[PDB]
Amino acid sequence: PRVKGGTVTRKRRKKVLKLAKGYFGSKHTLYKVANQQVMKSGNYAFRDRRQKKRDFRKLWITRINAAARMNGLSYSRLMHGLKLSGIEVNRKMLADLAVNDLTAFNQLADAAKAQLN
Amino acid sequence: QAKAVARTVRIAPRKARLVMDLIRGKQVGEAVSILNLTPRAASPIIEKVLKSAIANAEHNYEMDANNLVISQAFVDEGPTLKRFRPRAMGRASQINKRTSHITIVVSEK
Amino acid sequence: MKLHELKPSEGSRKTRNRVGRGIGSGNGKTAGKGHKGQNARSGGGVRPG
Amino acid sequence: YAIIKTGGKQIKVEEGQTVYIEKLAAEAGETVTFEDVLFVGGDNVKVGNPTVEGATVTAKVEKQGRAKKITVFRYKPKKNVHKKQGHRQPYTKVTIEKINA
Amino acid sequence: PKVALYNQNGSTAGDIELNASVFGIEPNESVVFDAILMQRASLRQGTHKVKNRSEVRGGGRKPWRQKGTGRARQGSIRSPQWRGGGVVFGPTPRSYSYKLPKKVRRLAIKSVLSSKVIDNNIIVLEDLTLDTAKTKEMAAILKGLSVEKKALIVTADANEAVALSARNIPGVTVVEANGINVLDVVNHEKLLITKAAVEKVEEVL
RNA sequence: GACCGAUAGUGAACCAGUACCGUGAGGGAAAGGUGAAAAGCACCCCGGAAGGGGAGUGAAAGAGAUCCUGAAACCGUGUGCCUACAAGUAGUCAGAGCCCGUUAACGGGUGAUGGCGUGCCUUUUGUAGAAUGAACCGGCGAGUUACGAUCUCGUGCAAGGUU
RNA sequence: UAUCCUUGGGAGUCAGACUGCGAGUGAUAAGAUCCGUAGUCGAAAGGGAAACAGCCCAGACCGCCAGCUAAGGUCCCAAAGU
RNA sequence: AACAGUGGUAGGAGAGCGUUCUAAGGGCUGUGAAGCCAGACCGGAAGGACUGGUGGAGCGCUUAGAAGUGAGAAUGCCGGUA
Repeated sequence: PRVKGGTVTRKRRKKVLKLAKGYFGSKHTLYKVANQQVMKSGNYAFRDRRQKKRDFRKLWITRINAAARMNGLSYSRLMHGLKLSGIEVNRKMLADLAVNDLTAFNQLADAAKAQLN
Repeated sequence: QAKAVARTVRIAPRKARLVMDLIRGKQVGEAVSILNLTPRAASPIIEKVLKSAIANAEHNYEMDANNLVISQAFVDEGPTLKRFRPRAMGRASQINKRTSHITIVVSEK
Repeated sequence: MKLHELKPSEGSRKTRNRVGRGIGSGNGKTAGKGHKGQNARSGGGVRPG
Repeated sequence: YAIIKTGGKQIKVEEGQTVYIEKLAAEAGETVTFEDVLFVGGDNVKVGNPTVEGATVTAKVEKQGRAKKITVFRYKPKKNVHKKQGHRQPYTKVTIEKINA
Repeated sequence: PKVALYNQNGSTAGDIELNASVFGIEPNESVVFDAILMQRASLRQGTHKVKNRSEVRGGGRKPWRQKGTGRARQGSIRSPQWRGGGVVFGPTPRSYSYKLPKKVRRLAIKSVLSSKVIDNNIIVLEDLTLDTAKTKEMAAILKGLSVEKKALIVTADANEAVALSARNIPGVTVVEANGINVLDVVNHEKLLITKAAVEKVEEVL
C-alpha cells in the first residue's frame, strides 16, 4: 500500500518549535534555523554544564582570598596551613559560607596561622 | 459596542493603515472631521464605513452620538489580485493588486 | 494457539535493512557505499571477472 | 548549624530546614543519620578530620526524588554525528531535627 | 482421542476412538505458524500497478536548455521529483504464494487437529441428516449443542442440503471432508465433525 | 483488490485533450466537498453600490456561495517584562529586579549584568570560511521487484530430499 | 599480559597533511616534493601557546554549587606567591 | 554481587521507535472519534500519554504480516507568502 506523509512532520516540527520559544525573531518561528539553534543550544548547554563547576570554583576562591587577605594572610599560605593543620575536609563552598559567617572564618584562620609556626 | 467591517475593499492595506492609525483611540465626532479633512486615498472609504459603524445605533442597541469613542480598530488583508504587467526583454513581470479588510469597533465612554 | 497470539520461531525472522534513511541507523547520506567510487553510482558494478 | 560531607560534597545544614541531597539507601519515611560530622557551629567545636563523638546528625527523609529532565544533546558539526540522551538525577528530600554536638 | 459422541438433539452416546497418529500428535508451533502464513499470503491476489516514469503520457522533450539558464538542470517534464508524476519502485503486479513440502503440510494439519483435540473443542456429530434446508432448525440444533462463538462443520455427504442452510451465518461455513485447511480450522475455534468424515480424513492422513 | 483517496490515482473525478502555446508536426495544464433539507438569508439601519450591522432559518451564520476542518510562512491589534554609552552566529549558564501562579514541582514569563562561544549541509589533508546549496512555509521527492546463484539463520524429513 | 591462527559472510579505503629524527632533489630555500621511522590530525572534543587540525598536556557513557593534579602559570585584565 | 569498559568518519553488527493497510482477540466513540490549537506530564532515544479549546464522524489497543514507511539541503518540483 501507500503511506502518506501525515501528521508525523507536524508533530516533530511542532515539538522543536515549541521547545524553541524566546529566541530572536525568525529563530523562534522558522524551523530551518530554529533547529539549527537547538543543537547549538544543546552543545552550549553541555559545555557550560561542565564549565559551571570551574567558574563557581573561581568565585569561591576569590572570595576566600579576600577573606584571607583581610586577616593579613595569603590564600595559598592559608590552605597550606590548613592542610598541615589537619585533614581539613572543609572545602571551598562551606568556607565561603564561613565568610558569610566571618567570625567563624576568623576562628579557623587564626588556628591555621598559629599552627603554621 | 458596535462593529462594522469592510470585507475586501480594493485598496492596499498599507496605504489604508497610514491614514487609518491616526484615528486610533479618540472621540468619534472629531475623528470623522480630521479624517475627511485629511486628503488620502483611504479617507473616503474609512469615512464611509465609520459612519456605518456609528449608524449601528438606529435599528440597533441604543447608544448616543456624544460620549462615544473608538475602542479599537484595524486594517486586515484580503485576497490579492494577481496581475501580469508586461515588461522589457519580454520578461513579463508580476504585480499584486491588494485588497483589504477594515475593522472598526466603537464603544461608549 | 489462536491468531491473536501468533508467535514465530525465534531466529527465523529478520528485519529488513532500510538503507539511506536517517543517520542514527548508520548508512545515511552515502547509504553505506563510501564516496565518489565507480561502484558508488547507480548500475556502477564492474563485470564479475 | 553543622557541616555534613554526605554524598561526596559537604552541605551546610541548620536545625529545622530542608535540603535536597543525593538519594540514599533509606526508605522515604524513616529518619537517617550522618556520622562524618564537622564544624558544629554555635560554640563551634571543630577539629581537623574531627572525631566529635555523639555529634551525628539525625534527619528524617521524606522523598524518593527524581529531578527534572535535562535533554543532553551532542553533535559534532559537518560530520553527521548525533547523540541525544535524556537524563534525570535521583535525589532525596531530607528534613533535619536534633543537631548533635 | 476418546471424544464422546453426540446426537442431533444434544443427546450423548458412547465415546469414539480416534487415530493417535493424526489426533494425538504433539503439535509443532512453528510449523502451524508457517502453514498459517502460507495460505494467508496465498489468499491475497496482489493486483496493484502504478505508472513508472517511462509510461506516464508525456515527458518527451527537454523543457529547457542545460546551461545559460537560471533554472536547475532538468530532464523530462514527467520525472520523479517533478509534480506531474512518475513514481519509482512502486508496487508491481506479482504473486504472493509459494509451496511447502507434503510432509510439512500434513504435519501442520495433523498438529492443528491434535491441538483442537487437546484443548477439547471437537464435537462429533454422527449421521447429520436434515430433511429441509431451513435455517432456524439447525440454529436450534446448535443452541441445543451449546455453541455460541464461531464454528465449522465438515459433513461430506449431506452437504447439498446443509450448505444452503448454514451459509446464512457470516461467521459459520460448511466445508467438505476433502477441503480441510488451517485458517478455517484455527479461526472457527469449534470443529464440528461427522464420523464418516472422521474415517475419511483418517484414511486420507 | 493486505489498489489511489484529489501535488495520489488516467493528462483528464470538475464541459480535457479543453483553456493556452506553436504557422505546423506537436506540446499541454490548473480547477472535488454549504446544509439532511435551500429551509440560501423576509424585514430594519448605514450606504450609490459592494460590504456590513441587526431580525429570521438551522443542530450549527464562527455554515451565507473556494461554503466541512482551516496548520505554517506572512501580516495586523491590545498588552505582562525589558530597551536610547552600546558594537557581538544572537545562544547557553550564572544572575538581581519585576510580572504571573502550574499536567505542583527543588514552578512559569521577562530578563539589567558577567563568563564562554565564528550557522546547517556537501566536498575536502584542511571550511567560520572570502568554496558550494538553500528567501521562507507546506506538500511531493531517491536502494524495490522479478528470475537465478551464494551464505547465514530457522524449520520438515533425513541417505535420502522433492515435485 | 591475553591476543593469535584457519574458514566463511559484508565492507570502505588507493588525493593525505603537519611536527620530530634519518636521507634524496633543490641553492643542505620553501607551509616545496619524494622516501624510512615516531606521534597527532585525519576520525579527538577539553587545558595551555591571544585567536589556531596537526606544537605541549590529556581522551569526553551521563549528572554534582566535590577534592587532587599534567602542560602552563600565580601585579591586574584573569585564578593562584608584589 | 564483583571486575573491567562505554570519543568517533568511512564502515560492519545488535537492539529498537514511528506511519498506512491487512487478519486475530479485546473496546473507543454525538454523554463528541479522527484532525487542529495550547499546556509547567512520562520514557535512554526515535517518541507516548493526560487536561482544556476547536472539530462534527470515524479510530485506538493486543499479536503477527505486508510496505509507494520516516526530508533540511539535490542552482530539486508545485502552491502560497515575504
